[PDB]
Amino acid sequence: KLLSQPASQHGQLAAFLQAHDHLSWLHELNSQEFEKAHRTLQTLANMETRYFCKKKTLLGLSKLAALASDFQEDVLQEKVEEIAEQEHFLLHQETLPKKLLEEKQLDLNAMPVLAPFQLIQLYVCEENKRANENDFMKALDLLEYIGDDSEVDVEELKLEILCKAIKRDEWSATDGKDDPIEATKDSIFVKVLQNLLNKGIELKGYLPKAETLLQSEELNSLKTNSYFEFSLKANYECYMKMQS
Amino acid sequence: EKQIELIAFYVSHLPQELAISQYAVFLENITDPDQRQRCLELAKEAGLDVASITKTVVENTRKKDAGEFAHHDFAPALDSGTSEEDRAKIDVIDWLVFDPAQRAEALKQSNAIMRKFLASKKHEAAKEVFAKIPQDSIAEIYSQWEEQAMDSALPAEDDNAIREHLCIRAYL
Amino acid sequence: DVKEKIYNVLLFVDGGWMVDVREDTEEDPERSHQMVLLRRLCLPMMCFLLHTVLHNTKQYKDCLRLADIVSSENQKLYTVFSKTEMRNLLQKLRESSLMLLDLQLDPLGYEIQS
Amino acid sequence: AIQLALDKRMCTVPQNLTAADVYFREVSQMEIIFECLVDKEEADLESTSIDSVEWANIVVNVNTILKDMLHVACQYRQSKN
Repeated sequence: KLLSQPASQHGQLAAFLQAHDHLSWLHELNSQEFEKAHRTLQTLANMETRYFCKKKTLLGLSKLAALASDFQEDVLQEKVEEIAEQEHFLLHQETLPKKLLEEKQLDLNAMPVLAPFQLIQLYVCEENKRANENDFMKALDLLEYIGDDSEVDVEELKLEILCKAIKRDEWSATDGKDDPIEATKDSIFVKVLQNLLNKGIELKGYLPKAETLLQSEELNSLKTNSYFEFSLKANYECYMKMQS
Repeated sequence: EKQIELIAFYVSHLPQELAISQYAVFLENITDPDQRQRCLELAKEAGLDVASITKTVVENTRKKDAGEFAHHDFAPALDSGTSEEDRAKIDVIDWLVFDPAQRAEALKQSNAIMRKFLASKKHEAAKEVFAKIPQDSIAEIYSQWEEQAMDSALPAEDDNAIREHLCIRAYL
Repeated sequence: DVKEKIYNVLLFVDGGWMVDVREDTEEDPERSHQMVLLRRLCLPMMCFLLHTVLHNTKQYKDCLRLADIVSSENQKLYTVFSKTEMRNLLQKLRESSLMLLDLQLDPLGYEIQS
Repeated sequence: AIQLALDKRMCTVPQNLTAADVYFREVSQMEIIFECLVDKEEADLESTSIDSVEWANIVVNVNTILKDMLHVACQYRQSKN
């Protein structure tokens, strides 16, 4: 009944509802103020940082009010791009391991938004049954949302990720009997390499040099297979040079 | 004076394009299914390609008038309701139903006129022509692409017709 | 079952209604024009129908989730709305939010945000 | 083929390097593998029955590789003369 007021005092109703922003947006929409409504919903989606369902709703409503506004095509496309970036962020959250979510009894709406590093570690944990390249490439793409504030060193994080990816591979342990080059193709990490090449990443520059490789401890914990570390070196150098 | 058994020999003597044109125009005047089936049997006996005959019958049935649609960015300025020509277009489809290889083309035509009914807001007619369509057609089309001994990319019109068909099936 | 069928129509496999999965290498302007026309016509109407279904079945939370379903760029339902169409849609959403909001609950989530 | 070839010449194939790699480092011993091919061909086909196609496939593969060697040697000589 508060919002049931007539237009004679809709203006003062909006002035009062300035403190009830989660409710005043409906009145703004009903009052044919699309620009103010989009400002409202943009601010609401901005403040939303948790609860998958609430965040997705606020983003969608923000873009809907954006288009409802008579703004010029430039601003329309600008805010469309920003919101698009937002669900591009969200896609990682929808791509979580469903079996892990269910057995842990958590739902995306039922649990707030996590840090990019937290999502990365959830993807990369050995408790994650998914042994596929898609996890790894999604985790790598998540680096783009990690900014200059340095929540975690991107270099060491990438080193950890690539070491974990190599760990899924299989080796003729304690002296091998296979080609490092051809034998690792069926392994996931090489597939990661072709995906990087297809996206445009140069393996010579983005894959650490053998110095730092043997500096990496995860990489130095399986060297008990001579063939393991040998094949590390052979394949990295080979594809690095194919990149150069 | 209508001697079906004698039309075919003389029409065979015409140049093939005009021969098929006037033969199809003739069959457009034949509406008893039994007699028209006998017509198609005599056409295949004498060499007339019943498939293209039914084609030209259907597209002449379509082209005797323009299309039908309604919108706000392409709003027509001439309102018009259901016509007997619409019923004729409804009925012309069985020509394509009759033949072994022609259900794919029949689906294409049925959808390409379905769009006119929906756009001009004749959804009752859309549904009735749908109910006219038999239920084994799509599986038969898949079978046909199987026996034609290549599983390459089915044509874009075929894929679009299948997609639109399932979508409108769910819609109805 | 009616709700089930409507949602399956909205979100059936390979994406979208009258959103086919094969481009015309033959490039027929007629089919394309009629095709876009049928989308931009039929989509708002069925949208309003399902909104009314959930409006009457009192599950206005689903009326509100229709906003995200439309926002889906996997099917790009936003583009096929003119100003008047989506304004009617947003006022329908206004109505649906209004009833739950009268129940002393913020329209942003199941709980209150203010 | 190369591991069998070093086998019948009684050459070292340790658990560090393969027969092929050992042969490749020992470039002075090109001519030994020539008879090694023939010997392993003879032994393996003695093993094979007559109806087996790979019985002949071994032959054609060995013939192809040896003719490739000879042809590339001659082509280098003539080209760089």
